[PDB]
Order: sequence, then structure tokens, then C-alpha cells
Amino acid sequence: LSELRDRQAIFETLVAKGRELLACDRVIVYAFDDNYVGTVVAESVAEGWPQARDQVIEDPCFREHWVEAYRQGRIQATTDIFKAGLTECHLNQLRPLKVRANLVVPMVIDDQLFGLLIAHQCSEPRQWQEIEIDQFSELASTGSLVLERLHFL
Amino acid sequence: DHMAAVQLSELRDRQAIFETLVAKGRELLACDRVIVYAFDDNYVGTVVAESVAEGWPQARDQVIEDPCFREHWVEAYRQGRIQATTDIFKAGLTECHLNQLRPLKVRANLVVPMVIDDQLFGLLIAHQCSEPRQWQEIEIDQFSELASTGSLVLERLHFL
Ligand SMILES: *[C@@H](C)C1=C(C)C(=O)N[C@H]1Cc1[nH]c(/C=C2N=C(/C=C3/NC(=O)C(CC)=C3C)C(C)=C\2CCC(=O)O)c(CCC(=O)O)c1C
Ligand SMILES: *[C@@H](C)C1=C(C)C(=O)N[C@H]1Cc1[nH]c(/C=C2N=C(/C=C3/NC(=O)C(CC)=C3C)C(C)=C\2CCC(=O)O)c(CCC(=O)O)c1C
Repeated sequence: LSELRDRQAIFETLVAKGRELLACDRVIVYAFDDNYVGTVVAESVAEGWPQARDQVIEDPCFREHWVEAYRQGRIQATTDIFKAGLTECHLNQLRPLKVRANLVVPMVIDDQLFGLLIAHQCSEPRQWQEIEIDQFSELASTGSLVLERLHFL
Repeated sequence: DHMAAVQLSELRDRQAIFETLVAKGRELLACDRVIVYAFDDNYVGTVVAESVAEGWPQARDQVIEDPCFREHWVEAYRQGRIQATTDIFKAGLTECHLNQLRPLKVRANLVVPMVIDDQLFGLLIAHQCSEPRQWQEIEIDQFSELASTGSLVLERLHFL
């Protein structure tokens, strides 16, 4: 990882390592351009589960305020999205992907947010453990160090 | 939930990087000691940080002999070598090398390089002192990932 000098290779590594790390159903990188508008840029998904790129998922074309919360280091660890008080529109974004559990960590260095590293469990609800959250978020941070290095180099 | 209050990836000071490497490494492995042996610009290495379990000797409390020049064994680590030694008294080490570790009461010895693109920042080292100990593949991978993360942050300091 530390040696990668290509954006897409980094994103695909993160996504493979993340799913391996958590043994969950899907890991995704939702990456931000300069306007903090985001797109799904990579996905690792267990066989048989829906792939993001096969769906049309609505996503408002502006930077919503949760972007700033992640930028400051918010982590979302949701055991079951149907019990978490999500908006209907948000549930509708995750429904096609058959999400139950939702773990969202920032890929951020010095308050520059490169993206979000996201895990889903689809088969059933899943309580994310502290040590999984720590390891997944260290993976995000390492990926972020190498994304940032791209600019320097 | 929230990212940790201090992150290795957010450190912007050399010595802080070494001290968090050594704290996190000893917690990861639950071993007796973790050190960083860091290289200066002339490839001279120095123990710059240590985290050690209660009751075991501290590196800085000892006089450990160490040839003033860069030895040949350094190149193997620059190139990515890892040494994982279950019991240093049964590993065919030289007497002089044994005498560097005796004062620290080392039995097991794990050595991973802190290296990016052929720049060797140091070695991250773990000791078990209480008993011999066979380092597991999972431990070696995790310890080595920590070392590489530390190396990314040392490198960044140059750029910054
Ligand atoms: C519904 C289209 C929409 C309206 C209208 C609105 O104003 N905002 C939403 C619902 C909404 N969504 C989130 C959080 C996220 N939205 C994401 C967008 C995506 N685009 C995709 O292609 C995709 C498939 C993986 C998604 C999920 C993302 C990445 C997030 C953050 C991750 C997550 O929380 O799922 C919110 C904020 C929820 C909260 O934190 O309060 C809202 C209101
Ligand atoms: C003994 C003074 C000496 C002579 C003479 C010589 O030519 N080389 C040695 C013995 C020797 N040491 C190593 C490898 C290491 N030596 C280290 C130096 C240290 N300085 C310290 O303060 C200290 C306390 C922690 C140490 C251990 C270190 C860090 C190493 C690498 C890590 C390890 O292997 O313990 C060698 C090379 C042996 C090999 O790997 O083939 C030799 C011959």
C-alpha cells in the first residue's frame, strides 16, 4: 500500500483490504473531488450481492453537511440501518444495495477529506466492534497518507 | 463514534512518531519491549525510543557496544528483510550480537524495516524477555504494517 503511486490502485487496494479485514459483504470508497462532491470510485463485494455500479442511486449534487462532520473525524457505526432513524431518502439509497449494517470512516489527513471508507453487512445486522472500527479506520488513514503523497510527488 | 484523539497519521514531529510507534507496537504484540532504531543521514543507527513492560531493563540505562559505522546487515533491511527469532541463543548469532542483547535480557527478537522506496528510516524492533516466543505470521504482518505507516509519516515530514 505504502508504495502505491496511482489513485485508482490505492482505492482498489483499500477496498480489497477492507473487506478482507472485516469479512463483511461490501467495502466501498466514496471519494471527494475539490468541490467535496463525492462518487463511488471502488467496490469489493461478496459474490451474489448487488454492485454499486449496477444501480442508479440518487445523490444530491451539493456537499451535504455530513461531509464536514466526517472531515472533523466523525465515524458512523450502525448495527441496523432500519433501527437507526435514517431518512427515507437515505434508506432508499442503501436499499438497492441491501444494506443492514453500515460502518463509515473518514479518509482524512489534517482535515483534508479524500473520501469515506465504507463497510456494509447485507446478510443481517452487525454490531461493529471497537477493534474493527480502529483497524478499519487505520486502513483508511494509511490509504490517506498515500493519496496525499501523490500530490507531493 | 469518532476517530481517535491522536493518530499516528496526524503526527508532524519525528520524536512523536517514534514514541507512538513504540507504544502502539508494544500494545499490538503485548511483548516485553519495542524499540525504534533510527538511521541518521550517514546510516548510523541509534535507539531513539523504547516502550518496555515493568521490571525489564531500559536500553538507555545500559552501555551497549555498536560499531560506529554502517554494517553490511543494514542492506538486507533496506531491501525489505524481516528477522523473526524465537530464541536468540539458538539462532547462530555472533557472540558480539548476543552481547548487545544480554543486558536487555532478550529471548525472542522481531525486526521489521521502516522503509519506503529504498529509503530506510529505521528498524522497528520487538523483544520478548520473559521467555522464548515464536512470532506468528499475523503478528509479523501487523507489526510490519505499523512500521510502514510510521514510514509514510516520516517521509511526509520531509515534504512538509
Ligand atoms: C437522498 C437521495 C438524499 C437527499 C434528498 C438528501 O438531501 N440527502 C439524502 C439522504 C442522505 N444520505 C446521507 C448519507 C450519505 N449519502 C451517501 C450517498 C451515496 N451515493 C452513492 O452512490 C451511494 C452508494 C454507496 C451512497 C450511499 C453517502 C456515501 C452517505 C454517507 C454514508 C452513509 O451514511 O450511508 C445522509 C446523512 C445521514 C446522516 O449521517 O445523518 C442523508 C440525509
Ligand atoms: C557487536 C558490538 C558487533 C560487532 C563488533 C559487529 O561487527 N557487529 C556486532 C553484532 C551484530 N549486531 C547485529 C545486528 C544489530 N545490531 C544492533 C545494534 C544495537 N544497538 C543497540 O543499542 C541495541 C539495543 C537494542 C542494538 C541491538 C541492531 C539494532 C541490530 C539489528 C537488530 C537485531 O538483529 O538485533 C548484527 C547482524 C546480525 C544479522 O542479522 O546477521 C551483528 C553481526
